[PDB]
Amino acid sequence: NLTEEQIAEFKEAFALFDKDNNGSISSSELATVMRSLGLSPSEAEVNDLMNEIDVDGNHQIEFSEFLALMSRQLKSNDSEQELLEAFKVFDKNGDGLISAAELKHVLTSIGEKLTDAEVDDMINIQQFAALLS
Amino acid sequence: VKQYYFARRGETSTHDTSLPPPVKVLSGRSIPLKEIPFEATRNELVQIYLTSIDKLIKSNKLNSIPSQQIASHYLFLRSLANSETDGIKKNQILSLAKPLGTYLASKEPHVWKMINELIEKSEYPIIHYLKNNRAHSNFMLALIHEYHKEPLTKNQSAFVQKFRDSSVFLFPNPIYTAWLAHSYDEDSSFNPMFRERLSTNFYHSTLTDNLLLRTEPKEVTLSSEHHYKKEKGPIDSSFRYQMSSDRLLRIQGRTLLFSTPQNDVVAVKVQKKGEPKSTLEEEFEMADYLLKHQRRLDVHSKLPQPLGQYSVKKSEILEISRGSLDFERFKTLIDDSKDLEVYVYKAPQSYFTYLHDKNQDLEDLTASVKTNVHDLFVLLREGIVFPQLADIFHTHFGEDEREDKGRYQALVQLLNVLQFQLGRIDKWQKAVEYVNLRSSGLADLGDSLPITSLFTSSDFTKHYFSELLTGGYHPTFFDKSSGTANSLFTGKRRLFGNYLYLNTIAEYLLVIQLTLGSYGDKVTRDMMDKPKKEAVWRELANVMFTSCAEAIHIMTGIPQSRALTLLKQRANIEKHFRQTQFWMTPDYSKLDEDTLQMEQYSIYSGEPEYEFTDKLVSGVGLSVDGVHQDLGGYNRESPLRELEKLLYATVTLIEGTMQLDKEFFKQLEQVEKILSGEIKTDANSCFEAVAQLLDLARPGCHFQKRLVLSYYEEAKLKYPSAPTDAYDSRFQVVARTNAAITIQRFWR
Ligand SMILES: Nc1ncnc2c1ncn2[C@@H]1O[C@H](COP(=O)(O)O)[C@@H](O)[C@H]1O
Ligand SMILES: [Ca+2]
Ligand SMILES: [Ca+2]
Ligand SMILES: [Mg+2]
Ligand SMILES: [Mg+2]
Ligand SMILES: [Mg+2]
Ligand SMILES: [Mg+2]
Ligand code: NA
Ligand code: NA
Repeated sequence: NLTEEQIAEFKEAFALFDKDNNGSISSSELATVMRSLGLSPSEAEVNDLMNEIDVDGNHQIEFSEFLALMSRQLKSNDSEQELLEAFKVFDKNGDGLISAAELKHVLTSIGEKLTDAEVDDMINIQQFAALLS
Repeated sequence: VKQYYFARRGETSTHDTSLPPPVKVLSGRSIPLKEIPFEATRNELVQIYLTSIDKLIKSNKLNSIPSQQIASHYLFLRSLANSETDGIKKNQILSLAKPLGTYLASKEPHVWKMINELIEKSEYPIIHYLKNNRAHSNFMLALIHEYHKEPLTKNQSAFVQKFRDSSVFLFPNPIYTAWLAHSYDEDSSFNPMFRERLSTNFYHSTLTDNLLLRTEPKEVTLSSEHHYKKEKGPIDSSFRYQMSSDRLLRIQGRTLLFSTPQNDVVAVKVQKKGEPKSTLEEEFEMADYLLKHQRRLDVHSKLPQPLGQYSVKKSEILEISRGSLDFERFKTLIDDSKDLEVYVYKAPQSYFTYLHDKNQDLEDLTASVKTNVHDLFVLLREGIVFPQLADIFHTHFGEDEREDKGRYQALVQLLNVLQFQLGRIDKWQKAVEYVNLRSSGLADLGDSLPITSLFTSSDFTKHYFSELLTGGYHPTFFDKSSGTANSLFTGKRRLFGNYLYLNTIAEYLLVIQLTLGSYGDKVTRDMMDKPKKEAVWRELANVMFTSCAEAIHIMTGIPQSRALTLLKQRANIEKHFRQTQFWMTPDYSKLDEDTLQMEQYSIYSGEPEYEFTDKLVSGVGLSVDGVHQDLGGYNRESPLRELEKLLYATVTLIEGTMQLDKEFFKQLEQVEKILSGEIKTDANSCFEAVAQLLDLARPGCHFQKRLVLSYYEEAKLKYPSAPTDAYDSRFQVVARTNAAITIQRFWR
């Protein structure tokens, strides 16, 4: 139950890591895929995932199951903290403040561009991330 | 429900198994056909180029060649070195390049500044320097001709003749595949076309052939539970269907259509003149297979419900059909015998509406096209090919004695020697008149072929693609010293399955195109609103482009919207709309010389006009039979030039992405072995391997670059003393973009 941009990334990553294109991926590549999706699990969670996937004795993950795993893994993240680390990329001197003019440039120029109006309902990092969530 | 395919794709050593022998028989004399090896010959030419660079440096003639060509040489040598593992060869290449670099930073220092901007962006900076019409300046060949003062071998001469259009055809595999992939990116103005003494050279098909000749032979394995593998015993048709003349609705072909109380349709398919029973049992079993697996495969078509397969007395069939006004024509199709096999099934009314039916509004057409395109390509992934969706022929004049049997080849340039353009389509609207694409989805499912029959010397492939399976002959290929005819084409015996796989993809989309055009002509023929006619043709162009992007999405996982952007870098939807509307309607038959030229200028813009000597037929246009319109004049090419570019762009994006992914994971395995310790080497080598993986990521695919950035962070932690000034810029770009993504997505 995520955004369309996230689902699209999930579908292409699944497709890319489906080497022989039979519609399922080996659990052996689950670690690399999750890494590419910016939500690599802990060495404990991945073991719990390998054991959780080994219950039925099928180590081929089809997209329905794959989406379920990514969904709860992504939800097993601190949204406030992830956003914090994001702003922390545009603070190079390390003082805890990012430029305002810079944030407006990147979010409308690169990535999944936001439109000027949507960024204008959106500087102090620790605080900004704190109150946006 | 678990959604996945009963088909698996990998690689094998060769397709050249149980093929016709590589021999051409000419007037009783058997001429053996030999392959010219692609990779070995390519490498020989690059070696000669390197020795030519050596002579250029010694000659101190560098002052005499334009700066853009010096930059190309330098950037290519730097890209070549970075792709060369052997440290001796690598340093040999870097030594040949240093004199050029020394020269540039002194006499052409603004060009030198740009060179380092690209070097700081990529490990194969030559690919970004040739994202434009510089790719048409064949600097490598020009250097070889100026400094290699001796003849080329026959193999080499044959290579450069086929691949004269651009230096990229000499690049080693990863650099070519990466160049080809990024040449579609949004900062690329590269178009495989340049002008030649007023004559225009189109070499889009050459891009695909240079790619395919580098690939490994593919292999498809079907699961044991697959329709073509699992042993499903004889059909148990305990149930019969009582035909009543009062319920008969109409006849289409050999199929009796009966009404039901539920307002769907019961259909009785009756044996053709020379149709075996198997053809009817096969359609029954395929329908049952697709209904059973409809959820697994996410088949969107409204599938027919198979009911029975049993024998019926002719006399009974003739008694119930004798009312309909199709009676006489139906009698001519059914088998003469008095005991006729039949196939009974139930289907909605929309199953009998052909996808070109002019009574559909544009919104219903679009949805039905999407369903057909979807199912065609998911079922291709399932390992099922439909080679008889339509009856597209290039010609009927020499039909039986033609190697191609007159059947149209959507990628003819790749499947034959010295064929440069898609040819005339004979009676193009008639080809799709009874197309097996319907308002409801797919139909006529028993005329199917396992995908593996395209990778072997099946009856199908032997009948229609004998030239490709046998080899290339042309008088210019004859080597009198050996008495053999040599060509790069004969090398395709080993890879021909890869070629037919892509031809199937282009053929499906050609069927879609003709179906759309048949709809377009019929719905706009009696329209008096002229701007509205154009709007329909405009939207049909959108639907075609969208269908091509959907096919790419289904075969590669590339998001549909990016696939469309990639296609539109290469194919011009405006030209396509103008060309389809112009040539697929009869209006042009009413024009004279000066008006035709002006109209042609508008639909080809800068490119050459379509030339023909044919005498147009009034109210039809180009027509060999004087009744049905053709696409193209006699013995000439199809005028739908942008369509050809679009089909090649589609299959080149599919195949090029498949090979790009293969290079990406080869390099990824290498990066992970360096980061783990399996391969112990210095920090710069580690940084280089990771930077190269960045070059092998899909254009526009961020998560791939996120992964590569993560490898780069890990690499910096593994070599914490190593200077990283030469790589931080490009990865900081990825880092800031990545950070932007997370912020953007949270707001959503
Ligand atoms: N089977 C085919 N499918 C599509 N185009 C063809 C086919 N055979 C020939 N052509 C093209 O038609 C033109 C001449 O055909 P031909 O009459 O076979 O010499 C050239 O543009 C050929 O590339
Ligand atoms: Ca798989
Ligand atoms: Ca700061
Ligand atoms: Mg039918
Ligand atoms: Mg002919
Ligand atoms: Mg029909
Ligand atoms: Mg049929
Ligand atoms: Na795949
Ligand atoms: Na012809």
